[PDB]
Amino acid sequence: LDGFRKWYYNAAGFNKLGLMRDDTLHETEDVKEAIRRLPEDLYNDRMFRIKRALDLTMRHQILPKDQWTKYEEDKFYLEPYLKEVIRERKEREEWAKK
Amino acid sequence: LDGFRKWYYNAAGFNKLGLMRDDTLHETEDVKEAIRRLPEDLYNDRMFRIKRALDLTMRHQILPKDQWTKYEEDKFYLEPYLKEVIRERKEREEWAKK
Amino acid sequence: QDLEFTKLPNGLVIASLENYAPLSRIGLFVKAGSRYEDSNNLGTSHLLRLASSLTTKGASSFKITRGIEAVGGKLSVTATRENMAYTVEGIRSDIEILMEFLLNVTTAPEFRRWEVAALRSQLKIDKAVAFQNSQTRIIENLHDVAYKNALANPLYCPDYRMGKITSEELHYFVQNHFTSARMALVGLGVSHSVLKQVAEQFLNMRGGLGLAGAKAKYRGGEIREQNGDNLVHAAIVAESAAIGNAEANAFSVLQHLLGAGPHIKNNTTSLLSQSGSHQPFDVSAFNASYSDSGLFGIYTISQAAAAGEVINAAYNQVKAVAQGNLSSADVQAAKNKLKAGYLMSVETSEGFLSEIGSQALAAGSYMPPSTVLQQIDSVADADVVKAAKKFVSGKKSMAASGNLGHTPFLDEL
Amino acid sequence: QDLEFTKLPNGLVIASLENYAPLSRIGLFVKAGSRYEDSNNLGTSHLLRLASSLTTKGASSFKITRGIEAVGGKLSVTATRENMAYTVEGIRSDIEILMEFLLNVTTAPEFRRWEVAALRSQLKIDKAVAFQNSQTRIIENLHDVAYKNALANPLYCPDYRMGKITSEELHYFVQNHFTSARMALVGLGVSHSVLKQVAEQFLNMRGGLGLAGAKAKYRGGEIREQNGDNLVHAAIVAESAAIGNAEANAFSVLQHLLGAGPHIKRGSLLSQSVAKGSHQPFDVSAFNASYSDSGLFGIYTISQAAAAGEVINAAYNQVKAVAQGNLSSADVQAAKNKLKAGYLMSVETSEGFLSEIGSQALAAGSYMPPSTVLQQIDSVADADVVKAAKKFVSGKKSMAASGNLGHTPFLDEL
Amino acid sequence: AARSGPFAPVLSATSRGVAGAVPAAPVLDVQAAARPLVATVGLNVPASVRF
Repeated sequence: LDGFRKWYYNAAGFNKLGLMRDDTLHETEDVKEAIRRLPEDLYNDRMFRIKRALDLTMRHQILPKDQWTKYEEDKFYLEPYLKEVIRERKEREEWAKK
Repeated sequence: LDGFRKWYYNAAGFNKLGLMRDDTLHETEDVKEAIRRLPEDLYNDRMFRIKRALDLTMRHQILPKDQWTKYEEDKFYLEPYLKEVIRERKEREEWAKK
Repeated sequence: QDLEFTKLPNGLVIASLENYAPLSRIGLFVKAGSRYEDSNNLGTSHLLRLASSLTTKGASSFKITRGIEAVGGKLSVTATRENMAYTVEGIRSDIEILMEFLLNVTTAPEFRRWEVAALRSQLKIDKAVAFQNSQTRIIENLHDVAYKNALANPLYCPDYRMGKITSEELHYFVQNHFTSARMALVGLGVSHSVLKQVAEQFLNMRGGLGLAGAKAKYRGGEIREQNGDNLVHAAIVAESAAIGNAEANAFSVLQHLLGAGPHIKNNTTSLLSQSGSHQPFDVSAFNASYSDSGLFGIYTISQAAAAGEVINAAYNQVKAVAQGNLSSADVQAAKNKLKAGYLMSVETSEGFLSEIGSQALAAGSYMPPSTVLQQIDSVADADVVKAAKKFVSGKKSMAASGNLGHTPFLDEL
Repeated sequence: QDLEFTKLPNGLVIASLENYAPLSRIGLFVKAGSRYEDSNNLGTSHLLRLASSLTTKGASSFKITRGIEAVGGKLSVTATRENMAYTVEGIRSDIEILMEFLLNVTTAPEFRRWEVAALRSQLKIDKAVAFQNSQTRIIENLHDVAYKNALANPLYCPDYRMGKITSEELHYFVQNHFTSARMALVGLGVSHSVLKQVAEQFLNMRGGLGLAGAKAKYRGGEIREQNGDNLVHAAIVAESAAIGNAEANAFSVLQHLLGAGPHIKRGSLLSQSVAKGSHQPFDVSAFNASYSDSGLFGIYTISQAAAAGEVINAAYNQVKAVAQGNLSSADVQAAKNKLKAGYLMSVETSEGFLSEIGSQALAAGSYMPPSTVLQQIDSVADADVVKAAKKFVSGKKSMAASGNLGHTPFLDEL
Repeated sequence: AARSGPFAPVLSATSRGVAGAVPAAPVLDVQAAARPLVATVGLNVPASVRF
């Protein structure tokens, strides 16, 4: 399962643009709240990575293979911050339900 | 000529609706400038006068005769200022031709 | 019955009174005022005071707000330069979760950075609302010119420090001043046992004595700020006794002799107020005593023009009291005014809870209202005179604001 | 052509020098600084300084601005706490209309209310630009804590007074301080005669002595501004000599002995006394500001907040050594050479020469040839310097501090 | 002048008149005296000044 997940990570292809996994999340309301709660350095790296991926998609290029994002290396930075947004979101929802 | 004037005055009617000559000057660029320069009191007064007129027109009604303006009472509040706006305006213009 | 005060072995004071009130109040008192900051973390206590509804380790923000409003209870934070007090009140059937919320807020905050970044604008708004009146600004200026290090720190955050207070400063302040030896948990309308039992779930984390605060040093100085207000709010104070010293009382009797604000909704209500008078002006005596130092002086509001001699007249009246020119009936009336003010201050429930709280942190003991009455009586005429001479001689500190073209200086005063 | 200083009967002090220069310069000097206001019209001189391009009785704002820029000339206003100076400069063939514009601005303003209402936002912008650096705020704070009434008034308008300064206050200030007995018209590159003709068509109508200002009173004190800057700025001064005494020359020799700016790029008894104990970056100098009734002399320090204390102490200790006679005659001779070279390089430029003549005019009504001064500075002698020092080390001090002041000492500790 | 040394532009101000930039240099719903300040704030109750 670990090797097949690495193969699927190579087949997804966002590592060839230098992106992380959390860069590829669709910005819903909860995702934008989690992005707003990021520290300044992580937010700046995320915006630069997104801008570089957009430039590479503009020129129809990819990064060199040494510059790709290694599956093992990818960091799920937004995840911790996101869970909270969802948790808080649900708590609020439940309160209203009841 | 006063007879003529006073007569025309009553004929114009701006008096009936409690409005001095100045109150009835179209707001061209220059007039607008002078209006701004107006000391606040005259401005606020001007406004009530105009607002009042509007209300009366709404009801297709005129003020009680007594309240009507008087050819003599009518003061030109903006005239002194307007001239300046025009003077300054012209000066800038001639200088343009220089 | 009466209050009960067990001192726990980690230093926490527990005080309880069960009077079977329908609404019961529970407060927690910490020696963590603005005097414990230095020049590197100014305004941290203001953000800590405004950060009482932030997601705590135990409870998320939503709950800490929706749960207090669900039972209709109230959570408030009152802060002096020495002490902070977090108070909750509500129906007896909901004070268990009210103590859960309050003790979570006191003991286990999280101080998330996005929450404090949202709170700094509220800090600016709260400071503007607080400085909408001239007294607050002139008392903050008076403390800033009167003291050097400790009590000179403002209750409200400075303008440059907004945007600069971090989560680490709040965490450091809480970890260095919210320890069990500086805390008293006081409950009116609750059983002592539960307070003891709610003192174990929390208030057990930090058992230290906290990072003690520097000794406050007097500096003197007069600051005048032209602000335009037709009224020259001027406060002239000097160093006075600490809370504990016997001299303290003497200074309280001295302000009630000189005038402590009007008692009617406005004349001949003060030696000061009496001292000629043909204009609209307010004159009172100011006294603020903290556990190491005190400020006593005069406070004047007047028309800018007369601002001078009115201040002089008020000053001259105190000099008369410094020369022994007083009557025993006046001192007896001052004592009656002071003791009636104390009894009406403790007649309300939140004032009673604050008093017990303060006494706890200050002396660890409860002083029955009765005891005080006889101690105030202890103050005698000469004692009052003495405190006066202290003010009349000690270096003065002057905070002035308004159109100060005719406001005198300290070397002229 | 030595300045033909001449005092017209009214009081105007006309002075001129036909240097046959390509670009001339004509200035007019009025004793109407910020010291002549009181608590009711604070900041009026700032709006008067910024209101030089307003509509006058004789030329509109458009005509003044487009006519000065049409010939490429320059109109500027420089203001101290005592004096205001309106200066125009341009080609000799256009200085007739330049004097028309300048004398209209000085003598016959209109001060229309919509123009000053538009100018108050520029007043706020100018104050923010001026207080962008720490030295300006700390000197304004130092004057405010040092004096009681006259010289304590700020050069820049207070925040509450913006939106409150009216046309009537400007008219009252002009009518009470812009009179002929307080004015000198100084022209480099012009004939003296023309100055006089323009001095009769203008500058002769307002001829009272005007409104006399109050005597400045010293108070002492210390005002501190905790604002979290990287560097602590601190000025500690005391009362000193006024304009018109030899003790002012002694105090000028004393600041050039203690240190009055680097002669070399990137780099003084003070500087030596600080640098022998502190390896942090610093900047210690001597401050002297003397006005016609009173003067301030002291030390100015910029340092890291942490060392701010002992550095200040070290600087103070150095002055105490000078108060104990611990000085050498070669050091005083070098200080005199530095002071006289600074004076000659200050008057070597045309606008500095015009300002100097102007100041001398208003101050003493006479022109003092650069040479004369040189021998008077020489008059100052070693003991004299020591004397001024003891005045500083004894007189009550006034302290303005700003920065992270957790380790900045107080006056009773200093 | 002579006195200016290196503090001239500080004791003097010069408007340009005619010949870093300014860095972009609220309203809240609106006596007695001398009772030491004790600011209070609450979760529900609005904050207040006890001057």
